[PDB]
Amino acid sequence: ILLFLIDTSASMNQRSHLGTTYLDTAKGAVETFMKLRARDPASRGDRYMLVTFEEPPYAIKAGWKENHATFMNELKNLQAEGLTTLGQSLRTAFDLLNLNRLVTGIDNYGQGRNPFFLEPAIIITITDGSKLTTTSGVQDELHLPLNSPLPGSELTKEPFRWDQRLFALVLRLPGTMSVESEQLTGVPLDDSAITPMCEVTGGRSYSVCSPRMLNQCLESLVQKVQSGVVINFEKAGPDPSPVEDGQPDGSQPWHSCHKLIYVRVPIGHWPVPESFWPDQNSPTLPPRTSHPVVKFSCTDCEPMVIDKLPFDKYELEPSPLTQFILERKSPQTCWQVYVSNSAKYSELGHPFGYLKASTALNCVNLFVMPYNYPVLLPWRQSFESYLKTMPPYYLGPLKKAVRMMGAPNLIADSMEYGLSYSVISYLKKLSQQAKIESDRVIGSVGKKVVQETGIKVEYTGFQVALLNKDLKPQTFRNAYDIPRRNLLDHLTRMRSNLLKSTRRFLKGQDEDQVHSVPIAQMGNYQEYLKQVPS
Amino acid sequence: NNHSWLIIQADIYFATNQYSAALHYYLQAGAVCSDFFNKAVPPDVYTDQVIKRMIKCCSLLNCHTQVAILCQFLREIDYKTAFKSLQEQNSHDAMDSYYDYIWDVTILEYLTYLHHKRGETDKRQIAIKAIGQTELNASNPEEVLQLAAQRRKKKFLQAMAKLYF
Repeated sequence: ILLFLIDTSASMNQRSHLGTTYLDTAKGAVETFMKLRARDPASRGDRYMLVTFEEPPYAIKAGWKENHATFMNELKNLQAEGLTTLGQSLRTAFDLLNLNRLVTGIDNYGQGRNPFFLEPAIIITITDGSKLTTTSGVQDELHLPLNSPLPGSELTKEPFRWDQRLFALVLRLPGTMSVESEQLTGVPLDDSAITPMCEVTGGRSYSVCSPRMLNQCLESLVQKVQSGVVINFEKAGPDPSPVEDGQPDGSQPWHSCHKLIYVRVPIGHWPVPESFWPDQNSPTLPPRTSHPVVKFSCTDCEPMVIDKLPFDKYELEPSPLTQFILERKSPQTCWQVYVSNSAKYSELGHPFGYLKASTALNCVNLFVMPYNYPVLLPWRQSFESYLKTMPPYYLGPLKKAVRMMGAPNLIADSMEYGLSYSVISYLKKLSQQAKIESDRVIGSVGKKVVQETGIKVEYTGFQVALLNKDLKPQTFRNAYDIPRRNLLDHLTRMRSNLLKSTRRFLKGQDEDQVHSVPIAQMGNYQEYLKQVPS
Repeated sequence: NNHSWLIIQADIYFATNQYSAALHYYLQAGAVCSDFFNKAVPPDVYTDQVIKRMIKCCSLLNCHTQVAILCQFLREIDYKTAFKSLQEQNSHDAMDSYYDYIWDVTILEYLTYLHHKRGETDKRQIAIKAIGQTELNASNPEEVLQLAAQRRKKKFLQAMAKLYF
């Protein structure tokens, strides 16, 4: 799923050095991105959406239940007229991407946080350089407005989601020559108000300066689409305890890269449950975070973990692997990882996995382990006392693995909270109704706005008409659509047309055809008694 | 031939609710300091306060496009008053004939949005054509935008001097 955000604002009317405006260059770049992505044999399941800088009823051009034909037709007729309302457009796009999330089961907020339930989405937000306006002045903060929150959105406290990356294109093409071609293989950043918003999600922001640089950035962007598993790392709290082959001193601490969870839907178990201590009676649930604040500690702690535990291959995208490569990729050794923010009743973090590398030393495998592996792996009334340290709802998925061996547990203590189940079906129904109402009025514009609003300065109610583009005057049916110049000739033409008594008469003077004239479409409505047997 | 005394006279006229004579004497001082606006006006003759007083004079004189053009002579363009003036519908300054003096992309974008909102396609097309110029692109190396801005300043100041007195 790819949602292209093209502003089509009035500031996108300035002409480049090639002769076309920035909007035409953006549309051409989108078309070349389409034809480049079509090369990879994986573009048979994705869906394209379009978002412009227009009113909430008119911002979306093609959303759910819209094929490629209507999407291309809407992107073709894009007009650059309006202000640069970036915040409202980003909010509308994020709400559109989060319409079918509370109904299928993604981010249920009650049963862990399953990383194998993915809904990838990439935003391009092709906008102008700077100087965004909000009908009052020029702002320099880019704060997303919060006026009408969706039902069930206060449990994340952030507009974007687990898998929602945000790339940006500014299209800073000069007007005279664009002769800046010193650095060949180098794509700098835009350094604008959208740069922090993009970096928070996990995607960079390109700075287009030349058509060659545009082609380079488009060819570099097609290689950044996969399953979205974005997790945040922190150096705390080990004081860079990497004393293995050298001495530490770094910027590879707050790594917020993605992870490629390739399927073999995705197959996996043992998710990151949450970051708080869930109580048995809690009417209000604390809001989750889109990026989990999980921290790693550099300790050997028996990296050899061999068992019949179901295996996972959530591949990690190499972005800050320099710190690992400095220590020879940690051969035959790993380092634990633990989620912060009160992972248990009374403690600060519980190691639930590690980041052991592969034998090929190519990337990090991201070995996800159970909540507390070094205890259950090595019954004398031990498991009954051990199952009290883990979160309650967490007994859900692990028991499935126990199904591979037997079934000692039951549904006696399989209860998260009596108040968490309530006020959940109503929120899901409200979200479904909102998604249906949004998908219903998605393409039907029905503007019907043509007036001059004649002010005084039949009274207080007059309004002069405006020039209608698609008027289609009926010359043979309506007599008012016949001007004075070609009146007598048109009169004789109408007379001859009425006195001819032909078959299948029409009221159009000369209606040649539409913009498209297909050969197969016209040849299908015919009959040819021939087969060419010879 | 003294810019200081002309500025003092213009300020005195502005204090007595005389805006036309204030603009007259302001343009007179501008023609005294710089030779008929052929060169850039000195920063001490036309300060921020003088340009703000010119904007105040042109605002109450039913000249809103002139206000929007004058809001670009400041060190920092005040878009609030420009958008407040361009929103009026009782201008007396040939709105469609002063769009060539605007070299700011934000003001032209706001003009295009206002013309599209009110269904004024004739002026909306003029605004878009003014945006699609090669001189102003908001991406030049600043050696071209400054020259075009100075040329438009000279042209607008000479037109305003031909208008008054």
